[PDB]
Amino acid sequence: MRECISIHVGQAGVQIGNACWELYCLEHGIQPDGQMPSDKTIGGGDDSFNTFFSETGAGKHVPRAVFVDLEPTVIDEVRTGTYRQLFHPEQLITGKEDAANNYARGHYTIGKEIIDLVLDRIRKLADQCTGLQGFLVFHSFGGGTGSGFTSLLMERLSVDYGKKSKLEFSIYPAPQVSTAVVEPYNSILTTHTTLEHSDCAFMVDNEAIYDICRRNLDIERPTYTNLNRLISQIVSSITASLRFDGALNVDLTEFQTNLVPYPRIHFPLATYAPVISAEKAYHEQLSVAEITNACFEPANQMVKCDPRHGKYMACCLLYRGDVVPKDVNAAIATIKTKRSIQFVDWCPTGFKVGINYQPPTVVPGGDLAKVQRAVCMLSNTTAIAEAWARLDHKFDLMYAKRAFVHWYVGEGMEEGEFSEAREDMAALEKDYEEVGV
Amino acid sequence: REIVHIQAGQCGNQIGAKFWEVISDEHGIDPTGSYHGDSDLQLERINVYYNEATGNKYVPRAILVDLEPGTMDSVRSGPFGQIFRPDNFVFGQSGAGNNWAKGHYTEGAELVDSVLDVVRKESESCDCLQGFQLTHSLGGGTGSGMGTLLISKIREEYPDRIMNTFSVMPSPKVSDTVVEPYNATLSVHQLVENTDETYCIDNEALYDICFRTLKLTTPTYGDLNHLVSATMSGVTTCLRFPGQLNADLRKLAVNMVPFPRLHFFMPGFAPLTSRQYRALTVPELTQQMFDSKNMMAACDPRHGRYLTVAAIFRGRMSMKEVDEQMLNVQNKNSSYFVEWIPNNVKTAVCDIPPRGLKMSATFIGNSTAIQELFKRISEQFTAMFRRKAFLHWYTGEGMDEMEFTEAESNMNDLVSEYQQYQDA
Amino acid sequence: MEVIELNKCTSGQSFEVILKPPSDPSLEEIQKKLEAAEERRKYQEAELLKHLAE
Amino acid sequence: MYTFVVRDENSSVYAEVSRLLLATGQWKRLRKDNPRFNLMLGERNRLPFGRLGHEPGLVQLVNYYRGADKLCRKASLVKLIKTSPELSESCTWFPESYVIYPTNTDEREVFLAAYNRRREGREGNVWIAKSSEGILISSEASELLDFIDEQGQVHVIQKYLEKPLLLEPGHRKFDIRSWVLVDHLYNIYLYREGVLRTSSEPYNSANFQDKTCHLTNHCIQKEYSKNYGRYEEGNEMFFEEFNQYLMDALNTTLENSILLQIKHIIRSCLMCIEPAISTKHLHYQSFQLFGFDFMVDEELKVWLIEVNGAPACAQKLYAELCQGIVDVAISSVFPLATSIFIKLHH
Ligand SMILES: Nc1nc2c(ncn2[C@@H]2O[C@H](COP(=O)(O)OP(=O)(O)OP(=O)(O)O)[C@@H](O)[C@H]2O)c(=O)[nH]1
Ligand SMILES: Nc1nc2c(ncn2[C@@H]2O[C@H](COP(=O)(O)OP(=O)(O)O)[C@@H](O)[C@H]2O)c(=O)[nH]1
Ligand SMILES: COc1ccc(N(C)c2nc(Cl)nc3ccc(F)cc23)cc1
Ligand SMILES: [Ca+2]
Ligand SMILES: [Cl-]
Ligand SMILES: [Mg+2]
Ligand SMILES: [Mg+2]
Repeated sequence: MRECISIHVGQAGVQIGNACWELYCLEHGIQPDGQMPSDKTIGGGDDSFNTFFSETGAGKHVPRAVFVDLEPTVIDEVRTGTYRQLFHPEQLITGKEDAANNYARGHYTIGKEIIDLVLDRIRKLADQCTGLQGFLVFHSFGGGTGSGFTSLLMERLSVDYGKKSKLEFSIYPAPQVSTAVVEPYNSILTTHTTLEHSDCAFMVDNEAIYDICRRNLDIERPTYTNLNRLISQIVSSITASLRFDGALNVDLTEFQTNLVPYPRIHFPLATYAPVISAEKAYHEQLSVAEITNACFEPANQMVKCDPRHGKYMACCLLYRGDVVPKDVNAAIATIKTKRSIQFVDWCPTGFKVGINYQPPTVVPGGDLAKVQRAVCMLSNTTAIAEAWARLDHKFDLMYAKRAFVHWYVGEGMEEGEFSEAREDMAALEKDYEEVGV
Repeated sequence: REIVHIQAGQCGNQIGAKFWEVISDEHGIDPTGSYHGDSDLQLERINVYYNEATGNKYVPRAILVDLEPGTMDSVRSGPFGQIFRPDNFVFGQSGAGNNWAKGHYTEGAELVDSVLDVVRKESESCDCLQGFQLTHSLGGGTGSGMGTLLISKIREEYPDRIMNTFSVMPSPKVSDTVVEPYNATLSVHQLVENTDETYCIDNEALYDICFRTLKLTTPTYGDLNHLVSATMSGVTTCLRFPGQLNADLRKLAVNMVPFPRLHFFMPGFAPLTSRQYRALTVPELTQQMFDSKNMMAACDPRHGRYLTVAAIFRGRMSMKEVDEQMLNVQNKNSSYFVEWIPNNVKTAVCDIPPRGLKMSATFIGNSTAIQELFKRISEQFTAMFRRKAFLHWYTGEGMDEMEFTEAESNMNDLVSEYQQYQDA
Repeated sequence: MEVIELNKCTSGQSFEVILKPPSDPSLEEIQKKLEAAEERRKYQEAELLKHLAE
Repeated sequence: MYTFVVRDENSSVYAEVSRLLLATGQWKRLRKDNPRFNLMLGERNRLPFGRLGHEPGLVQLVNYYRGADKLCRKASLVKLIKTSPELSESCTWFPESYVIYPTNTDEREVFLAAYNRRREGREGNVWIAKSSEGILISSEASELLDFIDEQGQVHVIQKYLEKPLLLEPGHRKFDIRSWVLVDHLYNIYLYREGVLRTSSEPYNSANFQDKTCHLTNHCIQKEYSKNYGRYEEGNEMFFEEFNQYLMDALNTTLENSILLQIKHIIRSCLMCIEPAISTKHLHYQSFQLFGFDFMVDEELKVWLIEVNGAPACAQKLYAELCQGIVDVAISSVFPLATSIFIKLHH
């Protein structure tokens, strides 16, 4: 048993971490004070859930988690909310003023003055780890903290923990719920500085979550709470293999092994089904075939793009609920005949399948209905490069006028970092094009 | 987090007093500073503008500055007069005679240090001061001259905080003296260099609104300031009220100001109110907010393009409808929004409406059409300056014609810079 | 279409299905970067204060 | 009031569509990079499909199907027909074809196996070669491949149709251009008006180095042909005259002898790629106008030769067709304040 430390950075990181850890606690039967009755090994263990929770002598199960924001208001709500007892104070770290939606203010100015405190607190968790395998880092692309402080932190983690795996859950920027006009700048900057420090990144585009909430949850104007319960469902689906008995994706190195052949193209697309409103009176429960088939509708992707005009490098199917292999194989067999699924020549056409028989846990009073079976597909398609194109385009429009650049330069950043980052992204986009056309 | 507020001169103090009346009412605080509202949205961020004092009292974080005491006294005697701490009243005795130089170079200099003393005292009682907002006119002497002196002193002592101003611009339609263009052109030269964000409150636009649409035949300064305080409560609601967007002075700078100098904002407001019964629909609110007739800087927005826009809707209403209508405005007029700043229009919603309205909308545009305002001032300036008229009031206080020439040039540069991006 | 590495347990099972065969900088450099930017920042502040002193 | 954006100024058909849209007073044109468009008449090359459908509050629509190039470039279409079960190598309306790469996968070693059986069986062994100006029709392979390698792009070579149907008077060749519009619902609409691009030079089965009586391109015929326009204005015979000729000379209708096969071919091709390109559940929508090029043999059997993804119309038919594109492709999606298309379904 090998431990996992989750790091939540900025507003989007912290609020999503709240949602995930609430889910986790529901799933493992951990109460809000941190007590798990089914845990007969009191005070310790090397169980599967222990990769995410440590135990105290008093039978308290405590998330291997650090929350870090450069201003206090959001983590203060953790400190005073339902799961206050769950987290030990030293793990909730706040600053005095945020990064003002400014990557360079989070990376350089305010980052430099809190990076060492954060690393010390992270070391205090690592030191409680018999065999730490690495880090799950949650953050937005668009926030000033979310981008700038996160990239600084990733650089340092690579130095203080060089053999350890680092995974990203990254919120991609969408106008409908965005908070700043400079989010493309920050997105590109943080992607470029973090690219070589991340082994596998799951990008979630707020545009997709927003439309999924509207279409399938009949939520007219989704909030962050709606978005985050849905995203936490997806995240839980992705991590369940680190927290439960199984043979698929059991350590972080296996995510890279199974999902990232070329190290630079490490952005797997996540597709999730079914998403059913709790207010649906009569729901006909969907079959393995129906939900597996939904895995290939763009409208269920965490990022809107068209995998038909790309190539696959890998594909993993994670089921939860009443699923057995032969039904999965049947579903796949018919899907292959009816759908455009092209793998790259140097890769097998196939699917690694993971099934956990416990169906998804849903937040009592939430928006999602309980269901008998659900699936998250993780596929490394080149089609996700569409999302980089969009982003890079929005950058190129602004940067051609050097609009807003003075705010970055005034923080100590040099104009050249902009064009450097953009050049890296042009590389990335070309790598995708060459792998997939 | 904390904002320090400074009101300087006759206009500065009259509008500042009205601002504190209005937002004190919005946050449930009474003229004695004792909270008496019902809800708790009213207090979440009450410290951004108020210090807490003994006995659960709330005391505005506000310094009152003038070179003559007539207006300041009028404030103390006025409605909310006793809510301000008396130590924050800083005044001289000789006035400034509508003379920028007296405010900036001679009389002002004599008083500015003690104002900075009060500033320092307020700021060291701050946990994380984010910066300052100043209210002042630009056509008089104390507000324009001493206020810009204050601004560059504050910038020296606090170079890493935000300087924001509400700056009332002079109009011959509402005019105290002929030297107002001189006073204004000097001040804009200061503003362009030492503020992060300025709300251009045009006394012309205020007059035209009171007259052409509020059907007031003889607008007073009261009728003008009611518009001003509506606008001020509007543009500061995302600062003092907890919402989804946790806003402050610096984020507003970062997102509104693509280039440092072009930081002069056109504010607007709807529904336009005089000192009614029909509820406005969200499509109506949205169409009015964008109407040239609802904007406090007499500029035709169709004569330029919007660089950035930020809009605030106050009231209980449909977020969905607001989203649809804002998108409709942009998609049906995209010509007037620069294409090289994607998604340059942001919207915020506050459940709490202003006093006496179930719904309302406040507009903050960084338009290149603002150049019209400065062109207006520059013309008036030149008309006099080319005959060196009325200059002796200024050279008598030590100033050189050269300084006038410099300030004129910097404003004409500001106009050219706006014209640069109107055609990009 | 063949089904391999089937592993199974009381919580669930996993397996693979094939359909067709195949056709960092140091801590030193980092604090150097952070300090260079602090230097550009301090310099711009000093230009600002010197101008204000004029 | 709807907005659109023009990114291919060199398109005659969509230039006419721009004019028609503006003259409704319900469509206003934006600058080519303004992303707040409802409609996009995209560029022919590297159209940015990845940037469509991400503009909240805008239903967006484009005049091209991403992926349709597989049908509309010669090597691609040969690959698609041979490998797609719906069409198969046993396809009875596509000529034997092979994909050959220059000297500088390839199919010339599979070509030769068939060509030499054609030469030994003493069958007509004429073959034509082309890619997507530079055409060679020959009787022996070592001229074909020798020519392919002097150029430097992938080529297809395919069994030349040695017994075409010849129009009299004149004893001349022709091809049939059909215009097909696929809408965002994937309705396949054949335009009622097709055109016969004829040759003006009697069909000389002797030396295949003269291309004037073997290739039916409107360009080569105006410049290098003797009597361009002797029989029909601009070397273009429309459908009424051709149906009359079939009735008089051959005792059949155009519908019976030929059109049934053309509707069958069109539907088969489009239905084949529909899963790869459909935008039924996509965040943006597509329509597209295609030009299917057909050749009839002397037995009244229809053959498909090229599908063109960006065709021009015939000057007589521009008005009616472009108006139809607006009616069924654009106003279907963006309503304003006896059809000229046959819908293909079976
Ligand atoms: N999906 C989701 N997105 C969020 C959430 N909170 C913020 N965002 C997105 O994150 C982006 C803004 O980044 P933030 O995390 O809020 O900013 P930050 O990291 O806190 O950095 P600062 O600039 O210092 O405030 C916008 O695109 C938001 O839509 C959230 O709770 N859920
Ligand atoms: N909008 C508005 N403008 C004012 C008010 N009082 C003065 N002004 C304008 O301010 C300018 C005169 O400056 P003033 O503030 O009286 O002089 P100061 O006290 O020396 O700074 C003229 O343009 C006046 O029209 C007021 O209450 N409201
Ligand atoms: C152009 O994009 C932006 C992005 C963010 C902002 N922020 C920081 C705001 N700040 C303040 Cl004080 N009030 C606002 C009122 C409405 C609104 F929508 C935003 C703001 C403004 C414009
Ligand atoms: Ca235990
Ligand atoms: Cl290590
Ligand atoms: Mg924040
Ligand atoms: Mg006065």
